[PDB]
Amino acid sequence: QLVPWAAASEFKETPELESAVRAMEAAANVDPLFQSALSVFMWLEENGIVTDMANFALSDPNAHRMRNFLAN
Amino acid sequence: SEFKETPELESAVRAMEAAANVDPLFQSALSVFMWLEENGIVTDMANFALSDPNAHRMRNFLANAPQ
Repeated sequence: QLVPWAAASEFKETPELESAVRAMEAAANVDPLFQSALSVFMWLEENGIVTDMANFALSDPNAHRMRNFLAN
Repeated sequence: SEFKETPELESAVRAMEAAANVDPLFQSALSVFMWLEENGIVTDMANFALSDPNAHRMRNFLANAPQ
């Protein structure tokens, strides 16, 4: 289901990537919170902000600044 | 809120960790993924993404975050 998305993504095309995306879809099927996180995960990659967000999270380890941004 | 502790979760975490060990970019994505859940902002970020589908507003926030 998500293998074509993985193959076209910026992630390095490895057998581990392909098992990961499959496994994530299966986790999302049985847990809607994991599905919400998967949706964000894909949105970060599609918009090219994976490393930008990872770098931000280092500066905001408790999500304090992000949580206030999202709340407003 | 927290991920439901299903067998699928444990399988997904281990798969993601194995993909992250091979590819630093996937490790960055995994770190963000875990950071969202640890801090309880998964649904908040998912709702924001629905309203900012091209990440334009998120890009501006990240660009203006303190150095």
